[PDB]
Amino acid sequence: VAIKMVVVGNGAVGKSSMIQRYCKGIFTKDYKKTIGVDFLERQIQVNDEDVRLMLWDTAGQEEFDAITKAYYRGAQACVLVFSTTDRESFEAISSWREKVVAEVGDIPTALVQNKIDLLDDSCIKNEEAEGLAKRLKLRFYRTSVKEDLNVSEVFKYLAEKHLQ
Ligand SMILES: Nc1nc2c(ncn2[C@@H]2O[C@H](COP(=O)(O)OP(=O)(O)O)[C@@H](O)[C@H]2O)c(=O)[nH]1
Ligand SMILES: [Mg+2]
Repeated sequence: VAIKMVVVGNGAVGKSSMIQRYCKGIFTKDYKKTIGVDFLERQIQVNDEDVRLMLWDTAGQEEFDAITKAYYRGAQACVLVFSTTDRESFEAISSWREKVVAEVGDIPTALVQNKIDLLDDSCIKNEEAEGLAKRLKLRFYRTSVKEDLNVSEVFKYLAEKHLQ
């Protein structure tokens, strides 16, 4: 069981960091993270199935309005990411959802609030984040890529939803 997954959202929310954390077990201090290939990979056991997850990176092209059709094509699951400290990233989420739906239709999707380790400087109230999850009817995670909190859980959930 091989699965292509996309991770989308505004720039600097921590998308590349999330993929690096899940597939390599690392977190670096750089202001911007880079992946040198189309996707990183992790092989896991899910309900007696050997599953191979392939997580595709946007290559920073969201800041230049230039994400290609090839990025989205074939996707079987999706992570929508916004940042705790970035008001604009939260407001953009429903539009990112439409971009994916337009390309591949309905696929298992999770909503993610990253950088929860910086909660004292939060630009989004809990009720606001929950209100969005309810409206889009999506599983919602409070995540810290930095502290490795609720990263692995997201991809496991999505893998299980693909199989059932
Ligand atoms: N404090 C904190 N910083 C993070 C977290 N995740 C990513 N970052 C940082 O946010 C910046 C942007 O990360 P990046 O992966 O390049 O975001 P992307 O543009 O969405 O791919 C980098 O400096 C990361 O180290 C987190 O959970 N907490
Ligand atoms: Mg990136």
